[PDB]
Amino acid sequence: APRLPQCQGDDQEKCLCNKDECPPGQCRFPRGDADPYCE
Repeated sequence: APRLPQCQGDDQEKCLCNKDECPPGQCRFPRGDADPYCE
């Protein structure tokens, strides 16, 4: 499992989407009480 930073919102490099190892761009952030999903 690679050592990845935490995602922000449509990223430059590979990062954790909530707790999911996800490629740059595809980490999506839904509103309210919904957790960040890897697309």
